[PDB]
Amino acid sequence: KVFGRCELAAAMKRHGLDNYRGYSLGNWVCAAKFESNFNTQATNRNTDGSTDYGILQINSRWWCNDGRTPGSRNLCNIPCSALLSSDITASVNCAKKIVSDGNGMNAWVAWRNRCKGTDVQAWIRGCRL
Ligand SMILES: [Cl-]
Ligand SMILES: [Cl-]
Ligand SMILES: [Cl-]
Ligand SMILES: [Cl-]
Ligand SMILES: [Cl-]
Ligand SMILES: [Cl-]
Ligand SMILES: [Cl-]
Ligand SMILES: [Cl-]
Ligand code: NA
Repeated sequence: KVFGRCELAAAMKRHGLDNYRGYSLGNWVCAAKFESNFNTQATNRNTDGSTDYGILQINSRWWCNDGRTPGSRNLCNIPCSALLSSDITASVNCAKKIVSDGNGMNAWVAWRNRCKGTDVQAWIRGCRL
C-alpha cells in the first residue's frame, strides 16, 4: 500500500506514535516519506547484506528475521515480511522499540539527514487529526 500523507499520519496517531519518546507526529511522517515514500512494500538491500523493510525501513541486522542476514538478531521478534503489511501495526511496534534503544530517531539515517531540525510539522499540515 502507498499511503497518503494525512492517511499515514492518522494511522501513526491511532497506533500511538505521536509524541512517542518525545517525537512529534511530523517527525514520524517525515521519516516515512524519506525512508519508503509512504510505500509499505518498500525493501532496500544494504551493503552489509542486511535489508531494510517497510514504511519505516526497519533493518534485518537487529530488528527482524529474514533468514538471510548472518549474525543478525530479531529484537522485535517478527519476520521482516510482517513489516510489509498494509497494516502498519508491526512496523509501529518495532519502531517504538528502536526509538527507545538510546539514539532516538537518529537510528533512521534519512531522519537525521533529511528531517531532523526541519519544519516537520509541515508533514501533518492540513490533516484532519
Ligand atoms: Cl507527500
Ligand atoms: Cl509535528
Ligand atoms: Cl538471518
Ligand atoms: Cl536472497
Ligand atoms: Cl533476537
Ligand atoms: Cl521469522
Ligand atoms: Cl495501519
Ligand atoms: Cl531522544
Ligand atoms: Na535479523
